[PDB]
Amino acid sequence: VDSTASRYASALADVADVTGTLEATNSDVEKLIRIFSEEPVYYFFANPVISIDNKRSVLDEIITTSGLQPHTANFINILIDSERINLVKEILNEFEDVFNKITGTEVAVVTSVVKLENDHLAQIAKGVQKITGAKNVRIKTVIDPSLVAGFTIRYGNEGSKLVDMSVKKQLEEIAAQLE
Amino acid sequence: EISKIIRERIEGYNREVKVVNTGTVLQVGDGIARIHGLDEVMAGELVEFEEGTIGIALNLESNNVG
Repeated sequence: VDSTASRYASALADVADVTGTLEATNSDVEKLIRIFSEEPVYYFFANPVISIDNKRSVLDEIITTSGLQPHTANFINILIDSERINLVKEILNEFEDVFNKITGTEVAVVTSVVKLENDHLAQIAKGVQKITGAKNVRIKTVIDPSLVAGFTIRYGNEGSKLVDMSVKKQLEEIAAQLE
Repeated sequence: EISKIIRERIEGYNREVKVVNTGTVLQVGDGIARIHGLDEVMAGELVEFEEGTIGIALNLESNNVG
């Protein structure tokens, strides 16, 4: 994808990569996402009517308490100057996808009816680094009851590639008995 | 984490701008203004400006009002 939100996030990652603050910058970017969730905080930055000069002063105070990285504080200042603060949320989310690309890591999603153990997670991570080529592999879990018993993982560059065996047995048997 | 000073500061800026029946002019050109705010204005409502001009609200977009 190449949209304005994606374009900005990619720049932010590239500067971190140059300066070797990829771990350090990523923590700050995660820290920002908590900040901009709040409807009141996001609204103040986003709306055109509030004066830009006031926005910087408030932003500086926010940066100090936060203790953000020197570029990360710039990056928000750049967004504010160039009017694209209305799409901060898209930009922040976009950065995570870019950050995985730079490391060479991959992300996976595995879902189950009941919570499961760590060795299963490590072996799914093994299989996903096999079929994907993660330099390293990463994993996430979301407990959903409306399946039968299985696990579904979800991976790829987007949340695209899906394999599972819980209810796909049953829906598959409906669609195979119509044959 | 946003501190107690910065929380009450941003709401201080926010409380003032977000008035209930009021708005803020964003653009004026050749007979049409774009208005930030007017969150409870209705389609077709007469809309009075600060110099004293009267307008009619037609486009109630999600960001501004034509």
